[PDB]
Amino acid sequence: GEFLATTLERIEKNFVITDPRLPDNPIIFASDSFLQLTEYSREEILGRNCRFLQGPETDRATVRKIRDAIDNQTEVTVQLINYTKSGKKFWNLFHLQPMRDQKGDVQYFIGVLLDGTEHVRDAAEREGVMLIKKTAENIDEAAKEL
Ligand SMILES: Cc1cc2nc3c(=O)[nH]c(=O)nc-3n(C[C@H](O)[C@H](O)[C@H](O)COP(=O)(O)O)c2cc1C
Ligand SMILES: [Cl-]
Repeated sequence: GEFLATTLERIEKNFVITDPRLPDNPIIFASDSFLQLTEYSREEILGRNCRFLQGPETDRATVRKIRDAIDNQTEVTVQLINYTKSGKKFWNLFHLQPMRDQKGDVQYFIGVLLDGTEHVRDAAEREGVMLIKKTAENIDEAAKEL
């Protein structure tokens, strides 16, 4: 397909990297697992804001939590319903955080997705957050010199 996966994009997790410094803070890198999850080609989502994953059952208060984290340049972890290309709904245990350069300025946003079948709580929530935070920290290491 168009836009061969970079080594970063073959990391075995669902994530995207956006560039705020571009119009509507769009996706510039998307992992192979993210494309498998969402059913989009890479060429179908590069240069688009991630909000295309939202649909009728997505809680809009939760979306605004993500908006406010981006605006305040800070992390957030939320759960929300997202939609594939085929309209299959999935729960997304989602973690955002900024990636900072050597001056401390936000250079990218990293978003890590753990797709599930229900809203999770208690142990499943804790283990999911452990996994997506750990993942975000390796992507912050990978993405640092892009
Ligand atoms: C790095 C990054 C990844 C994102 N990943 C998702 C995602 O997986 N699912 C989603 O519903 N929104 C995701 N978003 C949130 C939307 O892109 C957008 O910020 C949100 O819809 C709020 O902005 P809006 O009110 O203009 O839509 C992501 C945003 C960024 C910056
Ligand atoms: Cl939430």
